[PDB]
Amino acid sequence: FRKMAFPSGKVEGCMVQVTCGTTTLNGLWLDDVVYCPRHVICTFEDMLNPNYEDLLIRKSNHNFLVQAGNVQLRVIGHSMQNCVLKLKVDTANPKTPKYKFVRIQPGQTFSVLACYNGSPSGVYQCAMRPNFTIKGSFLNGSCGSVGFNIDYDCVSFCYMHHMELPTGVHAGTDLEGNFYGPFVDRQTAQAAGTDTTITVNVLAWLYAAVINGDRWFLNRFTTTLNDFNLVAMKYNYEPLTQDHVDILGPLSAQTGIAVLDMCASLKELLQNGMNGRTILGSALLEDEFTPFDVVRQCS
Amino acid sequence: FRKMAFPSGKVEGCMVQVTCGTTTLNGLWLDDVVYCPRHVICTMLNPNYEDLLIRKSNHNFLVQAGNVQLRVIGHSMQNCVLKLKVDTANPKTPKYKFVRIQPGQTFSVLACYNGSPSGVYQCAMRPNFTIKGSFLNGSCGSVGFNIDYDCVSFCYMHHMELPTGVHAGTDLEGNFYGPFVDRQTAQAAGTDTTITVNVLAWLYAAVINGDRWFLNRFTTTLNDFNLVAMKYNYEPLTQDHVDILGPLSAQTGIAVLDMCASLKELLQNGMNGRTILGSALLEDEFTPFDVVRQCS
Ligand SMILES: COc1cccc2[nH]c(C(=O)N[C@@H](CC(C)C)C(=O)N[C@@H](C[C@@H]3CCNC3=O)C(=O)COP(=O)(O)O)cc12
Ligand SMILES: COc1cccc2[nH]c(C(=O)N[C@@H](CC(C)C)C(=O)N[C@@H](C[C@@H]3CCNC3=O)C(=O)COP(=O)(O)O)cc12
Repeated sequence: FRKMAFPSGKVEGCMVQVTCGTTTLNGLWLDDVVYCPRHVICTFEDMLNPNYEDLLIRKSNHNFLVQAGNVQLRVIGHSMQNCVLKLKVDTANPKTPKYKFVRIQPGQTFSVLACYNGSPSGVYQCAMRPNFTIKGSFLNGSCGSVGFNIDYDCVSFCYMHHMELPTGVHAGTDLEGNFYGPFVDRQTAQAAGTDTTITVNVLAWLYAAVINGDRWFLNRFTTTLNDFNLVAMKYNYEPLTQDHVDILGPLSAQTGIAVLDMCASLKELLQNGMNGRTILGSALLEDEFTPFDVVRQCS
Repeated sequence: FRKMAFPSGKVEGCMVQVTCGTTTLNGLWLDDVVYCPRHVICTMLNPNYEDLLIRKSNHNFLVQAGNVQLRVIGHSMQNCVLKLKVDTANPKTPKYKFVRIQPGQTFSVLACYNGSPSGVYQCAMRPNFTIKGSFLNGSCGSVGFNIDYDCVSFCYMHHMELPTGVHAGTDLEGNFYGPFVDRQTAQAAGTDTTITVNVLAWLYAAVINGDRWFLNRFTTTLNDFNLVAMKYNYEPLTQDHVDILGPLSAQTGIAVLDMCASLKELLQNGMNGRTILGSALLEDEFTPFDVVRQCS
């Protein structure tokens, strides 16, 4: 059981380079529109307080250079949707997959395709933290990289990358250009709210560990939903809902460990620590696997 | 630092399925050859692969890209891989090479089932020539690779899950990594060791990021370090390992043998609760290339 990303080939065919003035970043080319962060239209004098509609009215179509590989695509239009710039081009992307734009919930996971100068560099799995950051791996020039999920040939795009907080975590928007979290596309040091641990995911991951032959953390005891939630809130864990209990159903069905039985195991791990033992190789409780992630991989 | 795979699209375009009788596995379609594990021809406790392949003709092999059949016009065996010549050159063939990697080297795995990609993740080849994968029935023939300047270097084809749950396989010339054989038998790997060259890379990563309390005023010979490292279940360093630490050594200004003396102190003295890049455990699945990848 490993942190597994989706195959990224359908996304790689959509990545292009967008340049305006001195600024270069990555864009997503679907059919005849290129999506990229709007701060590509920006110079130094506005980065503390850019009036984006005012900056965009002053740009022409020819101010935008879009490159797909060596080929240049001609911009025939432009518009802005929140923090995302939409550049209409005169060529459809023939590699456009079946796709949707989705806004994910905190605790859900997605694959990031890290790109630089329109060229894909790496792929890895991330979770939308409860404080709406993601713990990613992004360097200078990674803006416009996208995160996505795949099911039955449909790519659901959920994240476009915009910024790295002083603490090294990352922030961005959905593909309608709305930030996850309280962040803003201005050149300032921004702080996130206090993060918490994704409780339903830690439980899913404990179930994955039992599916893969590890049981040392289980115990004889059980707890009520509310008593577990009291202890979990004490340790800055998100609350566990009956919907989460339902969603864990299949995994408890497979292993024959009732959800509130596994909650008792987690409560002991939280109150006692792991004592140097490891679960699935980790010395830390892992919260970036969803129930679906576990099921889809283990079977 | 993340475990980060290479983008998989150039390899996705080369995955097909190969069926013999009712056994289906993954194959790799490059130009007009499809490579796959030879045990696709098996019905297994100790196959006579030479004798089994004599009873097989071109028309016993069903090669499909999706649901499109590619006609087999030739077949041969090279070690534990089957090579099927097909009548169509793969138009998505990337620039490619077959390479045999060394313990410690990392690569991306594209886990496939029935010729269809399922996921991608990074693996490290352990000193006992196993990898810590995520593979189910139907995954044999999935490949591992590195991508460098759009050239895909294929280094791994998947064959086997050991009783302990780790995995074993061949290079693309069909030679197993490790002492394993492609039989339906419980095989045990040798006792594993810590990948020293990669721990050193990780210490360099820490230094690059300002975390350098562990550096000291001593140095060591390679031989002295290796004899001590073996006593702590660490792999000995080779000349090639010292060479691939060069770029990180130059960037930090810390000599490789100086960094070996620093690690030697960590092994004999432990961590003392202090952390290195956030943890009390030393990480051994990032190569020097992985480190400069994620730092620059
Ligand atoms: C005083 O200000 C600060 C103080 C303290 C921390 C700070 N952090 C940021 C920030 O992150 N700012 C965004 C731009 C604003 C307009 C949203 C940015 O820099 N995004 C990067 C990706 C980033 C770059 C490194 N790792 C990434 O993930 C692009 O890729 C586009 O930038 P470039 O095209 O390369 O100029 C500003 C800032
Ligand atoms: C009694 O013997 C044993 C005892 C204890 C442990 C054992 N382990 C194996 C083994 O590994 N056997 C190979 C076949 C031989 C000929 C090499 C195999 O099963 N490979 C899988 C991938 C595997 C499947 C699950 N996870 C994987 O990694 C394929 O994919 C091809 O087989 P399939 O037709 O697709 O099922 C035999 C064995």
